[PDB]
Amino acid sequence: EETYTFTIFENCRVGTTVGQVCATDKDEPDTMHTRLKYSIIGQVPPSPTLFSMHPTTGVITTTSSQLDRELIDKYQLKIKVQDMDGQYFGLQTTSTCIINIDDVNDHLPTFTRTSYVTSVEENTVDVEILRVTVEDKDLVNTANWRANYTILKGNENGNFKIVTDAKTNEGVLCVVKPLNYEEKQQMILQIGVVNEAPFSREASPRSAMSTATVTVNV
Amino acid sequence: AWITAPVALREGEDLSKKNPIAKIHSDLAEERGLKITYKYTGKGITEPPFGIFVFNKDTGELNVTSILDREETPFFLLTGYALDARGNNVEKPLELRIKVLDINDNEPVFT
Repeated sequence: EETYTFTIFENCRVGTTVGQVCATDKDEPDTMHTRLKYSIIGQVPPSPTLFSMHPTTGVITTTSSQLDRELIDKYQLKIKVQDMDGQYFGLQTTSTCIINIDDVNDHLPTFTRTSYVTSVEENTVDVEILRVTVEDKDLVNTANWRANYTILKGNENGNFKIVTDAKTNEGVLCVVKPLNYEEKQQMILQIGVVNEAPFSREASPRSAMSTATVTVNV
Repeated sequence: AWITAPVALREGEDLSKKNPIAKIHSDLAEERGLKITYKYTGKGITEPPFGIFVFNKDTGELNVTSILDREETPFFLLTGYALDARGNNVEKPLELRIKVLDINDNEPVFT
């Protein structure tokens, strides 16, 4: 190819494979002047070195300690292939490799506040009672930055729903089935937020999930 | 070279309780103002048998992946190394040697 293009995850282990580059010669084979030798000849950013390439098969693997989507998203390298085993009078040819970085769900939805107090009238539906919000440092609009909420406590007979207002990821709490002041005057609640995306390293079950305390007055 | 002491591993048991069974360490910050990266090679890691030992490039800690037998794999020879944060020579290398420790699990056989 004129230009090779690959895509790797962020914050995966060093030594991960990028992709392979492939070239050929039309001289007589098993000679020296067909013996191929491949290389990186430059990076953006210029230093330090983040990738390495296999000299006799053209396979690129990662050599930095980290490649992190939430700071850098792309790396364009200049690459070359030489015959003669890379002896000084072999013939050589320059080309380009683009590496992309792909966002994993490494970051959490993060509160600026975790306790909240509200009131509502009895008998009422289609009224909202509490909004909550989050940052997530994953990339906008992706499944990794999108939000989902849950009512964890205090909704015994089904008065409450939580839904997401997408444009800011704001979790909107509403009464779906009415209260009755002639049964209860106060209740205490818990909610929670997590991504639409899965999480790793045993985070799925609760530790990806963040919670807020709620009180509702009738 | 020198007859430096081995790290030991006993037959047929799950050897991942000792991991990391060795480590390299060095630092560069106060004499040179740099940070570090570490490497191994040798039998188990770049000569056969393959995939026996593994180490993180940031840390220098070495693990063993396999259940072993001195009746199959009597001794292992590695060398650690360390380089600076651009790839430079900084510190002398050394060897590291591993043995299999042997218990009576087998009966004598003719030649």
